[PDB]
Amino acid sequence: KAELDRIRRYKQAQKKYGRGPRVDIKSVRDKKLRRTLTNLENKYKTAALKAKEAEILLENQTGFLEPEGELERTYKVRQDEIVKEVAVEVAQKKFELKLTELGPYTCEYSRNGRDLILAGRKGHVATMDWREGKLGCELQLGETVRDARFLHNNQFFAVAQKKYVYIYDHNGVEIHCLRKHVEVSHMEFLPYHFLLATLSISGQLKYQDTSTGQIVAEIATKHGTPVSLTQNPYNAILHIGQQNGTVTLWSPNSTDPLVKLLAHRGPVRSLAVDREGRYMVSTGQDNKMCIWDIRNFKEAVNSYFTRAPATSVAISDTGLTAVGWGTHTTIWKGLFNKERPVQVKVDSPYMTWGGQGQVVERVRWCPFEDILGIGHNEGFSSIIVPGAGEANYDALEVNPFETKKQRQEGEVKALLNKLQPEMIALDPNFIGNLDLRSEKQRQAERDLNTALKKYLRKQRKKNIIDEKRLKAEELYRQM
Amino acid sequence: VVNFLLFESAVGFSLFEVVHQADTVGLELPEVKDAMKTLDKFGKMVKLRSFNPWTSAAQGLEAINLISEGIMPEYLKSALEMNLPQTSGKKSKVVLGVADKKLAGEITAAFPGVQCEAADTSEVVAALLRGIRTHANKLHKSLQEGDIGRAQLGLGHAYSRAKVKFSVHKNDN
Amino acid sequence: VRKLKYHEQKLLKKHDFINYKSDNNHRDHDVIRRYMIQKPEDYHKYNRLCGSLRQFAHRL
Amino acid sequence: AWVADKARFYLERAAPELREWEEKEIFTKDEIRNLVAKRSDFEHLVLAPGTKPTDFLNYVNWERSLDRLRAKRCARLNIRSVTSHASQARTFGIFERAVLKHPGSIELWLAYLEFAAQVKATKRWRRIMTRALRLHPMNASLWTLAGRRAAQNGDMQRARAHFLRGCRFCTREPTLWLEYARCEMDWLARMEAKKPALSGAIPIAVFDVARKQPFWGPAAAEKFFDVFAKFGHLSCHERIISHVVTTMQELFPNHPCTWSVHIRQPLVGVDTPAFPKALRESLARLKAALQSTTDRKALATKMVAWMDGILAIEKLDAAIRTVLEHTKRSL
Amino acid sequence: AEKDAEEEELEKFVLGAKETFREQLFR
Amino acid sequence: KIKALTRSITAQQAPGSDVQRAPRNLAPELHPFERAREYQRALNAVKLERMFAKPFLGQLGNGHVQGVYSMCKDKNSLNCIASGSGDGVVKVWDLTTRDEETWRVAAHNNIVKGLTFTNDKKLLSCATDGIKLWDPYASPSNTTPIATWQEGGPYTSLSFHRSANTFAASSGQGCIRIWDLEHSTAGQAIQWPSFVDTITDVCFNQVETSVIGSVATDRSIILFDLRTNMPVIKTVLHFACNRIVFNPMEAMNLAVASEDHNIYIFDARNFDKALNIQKGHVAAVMDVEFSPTGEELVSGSYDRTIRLWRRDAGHSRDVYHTKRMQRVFRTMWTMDSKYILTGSDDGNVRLWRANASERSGVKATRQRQALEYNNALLDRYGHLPEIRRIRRHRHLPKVVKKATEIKREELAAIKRREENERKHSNKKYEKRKSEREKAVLVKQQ
Amino acid sequence: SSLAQQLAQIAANSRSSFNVKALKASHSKSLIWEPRVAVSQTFAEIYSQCYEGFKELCHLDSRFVPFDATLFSAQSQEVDRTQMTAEENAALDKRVDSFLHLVGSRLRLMPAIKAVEWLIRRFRIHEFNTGTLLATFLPYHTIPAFVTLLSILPVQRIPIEYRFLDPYIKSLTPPPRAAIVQQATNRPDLLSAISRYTLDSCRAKQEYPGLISFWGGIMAEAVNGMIDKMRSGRRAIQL
Repeated sequence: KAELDRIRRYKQAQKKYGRGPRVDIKSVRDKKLRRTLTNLENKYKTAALKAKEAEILLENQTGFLEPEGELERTYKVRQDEIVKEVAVEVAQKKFELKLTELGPYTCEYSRNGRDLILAGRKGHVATMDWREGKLGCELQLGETVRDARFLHNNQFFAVAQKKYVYIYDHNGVEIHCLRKHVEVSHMEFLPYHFLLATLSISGQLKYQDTSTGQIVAEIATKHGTPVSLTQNPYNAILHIGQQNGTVTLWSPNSTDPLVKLLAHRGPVRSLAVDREGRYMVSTGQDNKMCIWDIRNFKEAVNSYFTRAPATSVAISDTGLTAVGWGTHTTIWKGLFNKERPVQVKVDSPYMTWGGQGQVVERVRWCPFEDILGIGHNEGFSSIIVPGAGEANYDALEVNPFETKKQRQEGEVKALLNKLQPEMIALDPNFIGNLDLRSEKQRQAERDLNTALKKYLRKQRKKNIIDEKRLKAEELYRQM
Repeated sequence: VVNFLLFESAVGFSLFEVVHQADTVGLELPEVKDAMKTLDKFGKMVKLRSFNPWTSAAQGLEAINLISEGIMPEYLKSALEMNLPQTSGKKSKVVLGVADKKLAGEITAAFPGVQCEAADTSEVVAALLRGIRTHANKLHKSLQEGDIGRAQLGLGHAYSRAKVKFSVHKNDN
Repeated sequence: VRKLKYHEQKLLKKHDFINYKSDNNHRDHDVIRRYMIQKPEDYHKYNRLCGSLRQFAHRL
Repeated sequence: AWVADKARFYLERAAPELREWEEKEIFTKDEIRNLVAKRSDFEHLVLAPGTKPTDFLNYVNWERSLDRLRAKRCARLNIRSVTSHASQARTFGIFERAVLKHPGSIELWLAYLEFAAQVKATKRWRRIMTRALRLHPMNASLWTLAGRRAAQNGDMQRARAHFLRGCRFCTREPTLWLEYARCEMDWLARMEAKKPALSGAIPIAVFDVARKQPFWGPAAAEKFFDVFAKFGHLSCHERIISHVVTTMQELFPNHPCTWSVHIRQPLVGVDTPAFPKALRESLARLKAALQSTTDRKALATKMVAWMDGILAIEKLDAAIRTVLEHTKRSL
Repeated sequence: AEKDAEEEELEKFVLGAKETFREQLFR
Repeated sequence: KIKALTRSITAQQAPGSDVQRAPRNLAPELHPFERAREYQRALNAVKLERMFAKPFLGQLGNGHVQGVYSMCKDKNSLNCIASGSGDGVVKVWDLTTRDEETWRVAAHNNIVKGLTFTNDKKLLSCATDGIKLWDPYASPSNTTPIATWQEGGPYTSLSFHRSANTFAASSGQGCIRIWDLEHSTAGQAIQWPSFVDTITDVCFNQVETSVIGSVATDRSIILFDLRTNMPVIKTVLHFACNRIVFNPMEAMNLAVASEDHNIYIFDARNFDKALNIQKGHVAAVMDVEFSPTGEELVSGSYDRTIRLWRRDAGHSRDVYHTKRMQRVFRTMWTMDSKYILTGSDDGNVRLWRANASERSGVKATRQRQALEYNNALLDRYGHLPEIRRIRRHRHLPKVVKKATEIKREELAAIKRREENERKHSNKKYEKRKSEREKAVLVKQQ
Repeated sequence: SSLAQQLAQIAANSRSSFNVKALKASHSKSLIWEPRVAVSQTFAEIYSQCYEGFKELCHLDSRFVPFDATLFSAQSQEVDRTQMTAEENAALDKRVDSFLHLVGSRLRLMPAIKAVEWLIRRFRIHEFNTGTLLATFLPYHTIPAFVTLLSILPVQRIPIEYRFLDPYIKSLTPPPRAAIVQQATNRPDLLSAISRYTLDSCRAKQEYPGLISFWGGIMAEAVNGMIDKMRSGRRAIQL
């Protein structure tokens, strides 16, 4: 019939924007509760339906490339062919920085992709606006550099020196150094909480609140130096990856790991985790990489193999992933589809960047454009890959063209809605659920032959006599 | 509770229709005084309903020399006949807000269904016409041909000279 | 960050991006800048030496 | 400027019509992306601070042409399920915030009245006409549009309501008074062709009240006669014309306009043996007028203008034509 | 063709003419 | 078939316009921490309303000399108040100009017990002297009354009809008596047939005309039908009731402020049980008044408190207090249903606001949307522990806090005594009588 | 600062704007309108005014009717030059060079200046075709329109042969024929560029006497100064 499209529309919107199963109105016994819950179910149904109908006003289109003939394959496509076939405002972004004498470089974009920071190993830390081509800062620092990271804006950044971390302003003037964070080898900035989480080489993980300036919870990961660290963008829990070959999930409200996904036989070399929090791909020292469903904590498919222990892996805003191993990175497209209940293995990579003798230190996706920045020992190299990048951003959350007034107002609103670090769990939507023990105690204070042998075995050891045990002795004598 | 209000100025007389009328208990409150200051929060109160300009400076001179003496003019009666809903006050009235009490009495005597509130007596319509006199340049600017400054200047000169009889015994220049 | 409003300041009473409480009123930065020390590591080395000297005086 | 958050509502309102057009095969997806971008640019131009009635009219014209294009495409693809009601509702919304923003622009008011009359909205048209008349009461064109459309509908009492308030306001120029006499005598002609009214005393009353107005000139009374002289096929037309002539003769005795109505009086309903008989009567009046003591240049310019109006018609005799030329050339 | 000239004029006015702009470019 | 996503800055600003275009994508992958960010915004909303909760607005004039023992608004106008003090002087105030009184007169000898406005423009006042009528709005000021009434015992309160010129005065002889102005002199005295105790308050029902409620010091409420001039029903409660009032949107609901520290919302058709029991006070409740929207209540108590209530709440939405306010005798709304007025025993008429953190005037759209968003967010997340403790914290004076702690101890002791007597007596085999059913002692006709 | 040098070369070679202030400045660069008005102008206003100018130009001369279909089209309101490929950009460059050779004769007229303003404000000819635009405005180097084009030209987008114009961009005065002739005797590239422009026009028969007299005068004075430089007295050096 003609209403079949209507029922399909409602099923699709209840899948996507529904955020829950539905309230069962037939089991409600109260009359006023029944009509108010029917009113609420009508309002939530039209809410999801109007969001799905207003998903037509999205402006941009997702990029792609598809092979035409039967012999042509997508991984044999050259960057010169992409640059010839693509528009000029996005063919401008395929550059290459040639910085040779100051260590392997480490790239990190800001979370709108306006400014990128690249840090050499021997000290050369620079901060540039890579589309407009101007550099905001460049400074040399002397000693080694473990990791450089932007903070909430492109105003402040944070560099991990030979002992401490240092946070710097937009001009590069050093605001301060953090002395509690010694020998920091990895850093990750939670964006919605204002926490900066640092793994030392000793295995200690410190969460420092950036806004107010006090370290929230120093967790000591009891086993080994950590090899890698990433951050779930959906839970804000930290997937750190050890050297015995397990990845452990950490949160500032517990000193034990939340889960520990057992992984590759050697140490895991790199991790990456989806921005919807669905799946995690990890690459180990044993040459395999493998993906996990995170919402169920099981392995999705068999282990893919990489032909070298992959130094970095970073997955995009859409389904693409760049796994950078040895001296050339490969991009895979369909590793984890959200819609499929049982995942299938991908035969061929989506596209491969060339191996011409520059060992890849770190690959990163520019968060809203369809490019990929590889930081290697010869410097920085930005390549363009069409399928990646979220085509339609939201101007309220994060904006690639944010003016000065919009940046000021957004920083103040993010300060006002910074989340307390005790609001971190495996499921981030728990706020308002039942304390079941407290509800059972409230209802209690409102309404007011195989185990009874190990009972006596446990209570003969106290040796309190405790009249319930006298009743249990009489029961055992009767038995 | 006001429905419409007259407002006479040197270019002509315009009557506004109030929507979301003013709070009468919190008239001496600082937030309501700031609302009466800002045009972005007083143009929500007033919406321009009708405008009648003069045909000539002679008609403007006759307009002042009738209105200041108190008596309403025939074209003001005409524009009120055109803009107000025709009623007699047996089951439904229309509240008009005017600046002068004698003009209030005469408009109520000419139209029995229109109850007039004078600004000299009622503080709500006093504050409301005060806000319109404050923002009177911007509420009319879509149909304000030219300005109001030279119109008020020439009209005050014409009114003062007609009251004084200046030109008949000033001759020495 | 812009200058905070009245209610925004009252909600962010304990907030400033520049000086924390772990920065020690930027005493390190003020002394390094005053006496032209070209190494913050040299400041903190002198400071830990002065701290060991003060605890020797305390045990005496 | 909260213009992004302000235009979000109008785009989210126009979205489900685009969903229906995409789920039918009428507009393809690239064309619907183009419609989305064009409506978004138009809304962010319309709700801007510094805007213009030509900008509002460009948006109105684009939405109305989109409705016409979808009507052509729907008739070509043979669908009857898709209706134009949402497009007419959003066009009325554009026009309502247009007349909210710029109420002093009669071009936009008349475009609103033309749109509301064209998509068959008579009651809405009357309400828009009342608001436009309240904002521009000195506009004779708006008053005649109101009165003539109420007479075209046939509500002669409402047409008289609009016309009498219009003659109460517009007393500087004769234009609305002439149009009211034209509408009242057209009502008289409708009352005759349907076969008080038997007397037809209302244009005489209009003349008697118009005698004391600030436009009351001999040229204005000649304009009254030039209005009255059309559609002479009536009953009391000779009464009205004779009253106009005796009024002008008793008030402005030696004006060239009064001599012109003395010339052109006896040619009321003539087209035919009664045509040259009354022409010879009028030419006797004209020769007496030319020899008489009046401003001969003014009377001659009036007569050569009326003689161009005479020469505009065919089907006459050449001797009469050449004697009109001979009497014309020496003026 | 199965399209009126008035329909093609309305299509060029309302919907845009990007394809025929590219066609007029590549000649 | 290569195509990558190209973003011009035309997607942020079209050239030639100052409008910053804000494209929005509502997909949930882009907006993490939905429930957590909304909890943080609700917590900010509670702390913001506790910061901007500033309810005291002003004080009408210099006040009275002795305390304000009666006051009455004009239910037709919007800024006409009157208040009669304890030294028998009444004042008519205009709320637009609160600097000085509009009209004052040394009305009576004793305190002014009741006071009201007529529907024309004139006002009436009771005393133990007898009731009087004045014209406070006249072109010469007249101190002398234009009518007076002494026969009918000692009068206690007044209540005027909604439409006509009828009013009922509650006397101390156990009767109410009803006058119609301009054609009645002594009025008609309606009484319960053998009734002796004084009728304290009287209130015309404004919705249903010709239904009159009254309380009396027999701890009883009585009704009256004016159409057939007789009493209707009489129920005896447990404690004395200070004041009856009706709901201006629901014709059948009434509220009695009673010496049980309590407000009882009753149904006039079924006096079996109370529809609601508002319990929050410390000393006796002196005055109760429904909001003109019919969904809220003010109660001025005999300790130093005003308590603002919702209609279905059963516990305080707000409490207002002041060191200068000595006792509270008469509280009533303005007809805006936004501001409340308080006639105290310090001789002061004070003007507070309900919705203490909500400022009046015209708001911009992004201002009132932020306020409505905060209110909806508190409606959802108002029951969580942090949000709950900050939204319930209010600073009470030390006497009221100490006495409500004593009242909690005494009520818990009485509940424990009753529960022990139930568990060890023969009442154990009965259903627990609900508290709204226990609110009424007997009902009789 | 080898990295700053590589990034400076990348930023100079880049063509499309990537932040909002850069888009607003590049849209603000115009011939006719002042910058405060030319920021806030959509591509329908510019197309209406400049299509009135092109209607006047197409009524003057007959041979603008292919550009009526390809360059001044209602679809060419919307085409972004930086989003098409290299062959589309090269064919657009050929069409622009043909129009500039065609419009060079009437360039003192306000219709032709409106047409060049459409090319500048839509296709960004001052950035992508700086050679042909600067060469077709060079015979008019004594006029305020050349002063305005010199004002709106980017500095690093000028070819190396026309880099004598830098003091006349720093101080907005029209350059003299002495400066053009002296740079023609010093650089062979400028003389070759002027002669290549006028011969490429004259092969397409779009010559005009102003261009012919300009090239004849500057090559005559340049060969004069070049002989006076080449004269040496030593036999092998003069050979």
